[PDB]
Amino acid sequence: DVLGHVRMAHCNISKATWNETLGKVVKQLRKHFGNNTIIRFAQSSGGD
Amino acid sequence: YVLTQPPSVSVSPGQTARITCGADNIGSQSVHWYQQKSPQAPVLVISADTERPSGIPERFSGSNSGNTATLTISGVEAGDEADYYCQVWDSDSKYALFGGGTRLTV
Amino acid sequence: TLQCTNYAPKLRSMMRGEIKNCSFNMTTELRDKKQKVYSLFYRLDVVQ
Amino acid sequence: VTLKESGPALVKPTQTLTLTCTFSGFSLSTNYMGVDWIRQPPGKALEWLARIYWNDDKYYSTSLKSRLTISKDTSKNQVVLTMSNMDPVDTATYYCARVKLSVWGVLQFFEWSDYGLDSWGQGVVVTV
Amino acid sequence: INNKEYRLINCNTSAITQACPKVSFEPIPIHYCAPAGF
Ligand SMILES: *[C@@H]1O[C@H](CO)[C@@H](O[C@@H]2O[C@H](CO)[C@@H](O[C@@H]3O[C@H](CO)[C@@H](O)[C@H](O[C@H]4O[C@H](CO)[C@@H](O)[C@H](O)[C@@H]4O)[C@@H]3O)[C@H](O)[C@H]2NC(C)=O)[C@H](O)[C@H]1NC(C)=O
Ligand SMILES: *[C@@H]1O[C@H](CO)[C@@H](O)[C@H](O)[C@H]1NC(C)=O
Ligand SMILES: *[C@@H]1O[C@H](CO)[C@@H](O)[C@H](O)[C@H]1NC(C)=O
Ligand SMILES: *[C@@H]1O[C@H](CO)[C@@H](O)[C@H](O)[C@H]1NC(C)=O
Ligand SMILES: *[C@@H]1O[C@H](CO)[C@@H](O)[C@H](O)[C@H]1NC(C)=O
Ligand SMILES: *[C@@H]1O[C@H](CO)[C@@H](O)[C@H](O)[C@H]1NC(C)=O
Ligand SMILES: *[C@@H]1O[C@H](CO)[C@@H](O)[C@H](O)[C@H]1NC(C)=O
Repeated sequence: DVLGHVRMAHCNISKATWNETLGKVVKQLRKHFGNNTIIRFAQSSGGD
Repeated sequence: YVLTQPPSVSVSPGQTARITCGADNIGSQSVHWYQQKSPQAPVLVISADTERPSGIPERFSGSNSGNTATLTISGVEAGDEADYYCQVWDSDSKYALFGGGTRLTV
Repeated sequence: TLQCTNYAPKLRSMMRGEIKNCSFNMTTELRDKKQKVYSLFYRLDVVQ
Repeated sequence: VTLKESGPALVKPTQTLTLTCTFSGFSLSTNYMGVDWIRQPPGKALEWLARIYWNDDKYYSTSLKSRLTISKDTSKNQVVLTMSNMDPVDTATYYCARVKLSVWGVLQFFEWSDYGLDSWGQGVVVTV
Repeated sequence: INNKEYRLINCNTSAITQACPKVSFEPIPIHYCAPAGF
């Protein structure tokens, strides 16, 4: 039995911390791809 | 999906009245019940089949299963008779569907 | 083979139909007996 | 939780009806409560018209999709219902009411239940 | 369990393995010997 309400499992990640971390990753990627390129992050493709 | 209510329930003073609200698979949706006396907005009497809002007498109770939702009102007095309505919010179609009303008679 | 229905028909939350209430015979300590077991499974574990 | 309707008492055929409902004790886009409109023609059962949620979602009855429009203004603490092509058959008492939602989980996951209309306004009577 | 119905006592604990009839249980003296360095 499930007591109480049925709820969805989930993770909470702070937006500001993630945004700063990702920006740092972008800067380091630019060091390998160029200062005039565009770096885009996207969802994983379909699969299992 | 149509909510079908009886046109009336006639009871003796103090006898329990059973006001039904049928629809296909009504037991899969929450049914709200409202009580209208004077030509004024109704008061909510049953919330999500089993919850009695604060301020409502213990005479009001109900259940919902299968093809029938039921409002059970025990201890009916002259002060209870009213036109009772069932309402359901259908998330599948994203709208509220209302029944035709049932008039209680003492 | 399991016979399954949705655990909460009423629920309209994102977790709708993810948990199913399944019935099956399974086994007992003695070879000659069977029982009826009701349990909940997640949609991801159960295939129609 | 008080709601108060206002609008014209006399409507000419083909005239657009405008109804404004003022809220007191709650506000939209702050709390998670919504507001809707219901009409009751004289001697008839209640007919649901349309609903607006706290998150700017808007829903209409399938019978009035071509005639009914609703809007919200949270600086005024007002909701406006309009109906085109008013007909004599549209004579009714019009009510606004608060749609109270019981929230137990994450709003992003629609973890709430429709509690019903616990607080109603007094309404206005519109004759076409 | 409750001509009466019964079960074997091991059915409530674990599966039981039958000893091979060819295997004798008579004790045989075992001598213990130290490894080199001991
Ligand atoms: C990640 O962050 C989100 C916020 O973005 C956060 O969601 C919050 O979850 C809690 C529960 O874990 C929610 O708390 C509710 O808040 C309302 C406020 O009105 C209370 O009334 C609720 O409890 C009462 O009502 C229930 C009705 O059934 C009763 O059962 C209960 O006993 C109380 O009477 C409850 O406290 C909160 O509203 C959300 N917030 C949002 C914005 O959705 C989430 O939990 C975070 N997760 C993690 C892992 O950090
Ligand atoms: C599964 O459905 C049966 C139907 O009779 C019910 O008795 C049982 O309690 C349900 N399972 C759970 C975990 O509630
Ligand atoms: C995770 O939990 C800690 C408390 O243990 C809290 O301080 C922190 O803010 C939480 N993180 C998020 C993203 O909510
Ligand atoms: C936060 O994200 C926005 C894009 O939504 C971006 O423009 C901004 O620079 C980011 N901030 C940092 C500190 O990386
Ligand atoms: C980007 O510019 C910096 C100077 O600000 C330079 O040191 C760096 O090498 C440049 N990166 C690339 C990939 O050209
Ligand atoms: C369990 O076995 C009985 C055997 O008579 C069968 O009738 C029943 O349907 C089985 N249960 C399920 C869930 O298949
Ligand atoms: C079955 O096993 C338990 C221990 O797991 C024991 O306590 C119990 O007495 C056993 N049943 C009988 C009938 O002895």
